[PDB]
Amino acid sequence: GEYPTVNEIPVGEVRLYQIADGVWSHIATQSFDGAVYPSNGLIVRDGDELLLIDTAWGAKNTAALLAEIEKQIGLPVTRAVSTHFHDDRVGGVDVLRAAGVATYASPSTRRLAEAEGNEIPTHSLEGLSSSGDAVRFGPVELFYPGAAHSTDNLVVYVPSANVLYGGCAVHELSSTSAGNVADADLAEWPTSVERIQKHYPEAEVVIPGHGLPGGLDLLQHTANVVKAHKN
Ligand SMILES: C[C@H](c1ccc[nH]c1=O)c1cccc2c(-c3ccc(CS(C)(=O)=O)c(F)c3)c(C(=O)O)[nH]c12
Ligand SMILES: [Zn+2]
Ligand SMILES: [Zn+2]
Repeated sequence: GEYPTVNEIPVGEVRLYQIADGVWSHIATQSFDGAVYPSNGLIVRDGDELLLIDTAWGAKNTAALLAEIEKQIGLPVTRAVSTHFHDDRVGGVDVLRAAGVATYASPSTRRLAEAEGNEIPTHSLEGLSSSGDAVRFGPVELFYPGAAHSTDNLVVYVPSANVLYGGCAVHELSSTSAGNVADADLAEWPTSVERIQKHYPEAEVVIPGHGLPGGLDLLQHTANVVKAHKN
């Protein structure tokens, strides 16, 4: 019994998984174009409050996420950051905002969500527009590694726990293919992974946007699957 997998989660429920003291991932499943996929997000203790990273991919899933957090953890989710503009990151922002959660994303993510017709986080995160940029946000550091899975993708580091949340710029070890690359920059993705590797060499856990956490090997693995895809 370990990390919850796609066939173990019916669409509509949410699981929480303890990563480190004060750090959990959240896992839910959603259908898209006629197939079912898991996806991850993060929850980080922020004093006596919680910071949420990414929705649970859908309105119902995200309402279930809030209910699961309340049951299991019982501290208020005050703020959320979405790490890029796709529905597995922002779908559910309307639920969060109606629940009083202040929602944030980079201006790039906000513009791309608006243009695509996805739900739009409220507040812009400045200081992240150039590759290599980093800012603090509560108990995490936000890092813009460059264009990869999407042009706006952000990664999240929890310094107290050495947890690197790569989001969809990072793939799980069991992958051989590169996921949904419709909005990817395949020319820049390897360079962006190299920036992550250089910036977070002490990460002890690496969490992908979809699938199982592991160690630092997920970074080079991601560069390899991107190469396999390109060719
Ligand atoms: C919502 C989002 C999306 C919407 C619109 C444009 N673009 C998008 O991405 C989306 C919808 C449906 C599927 C995905 C996968 C994905 C697919 C396959 C695998 C297994 S694998 C690594 O073995 O290929 C995976 F891990 C993730 C990913 C990802 O790659 O982030 N995003 C997905
Ligand atoms: Zn995506
Ligand atoms: Zn994704």
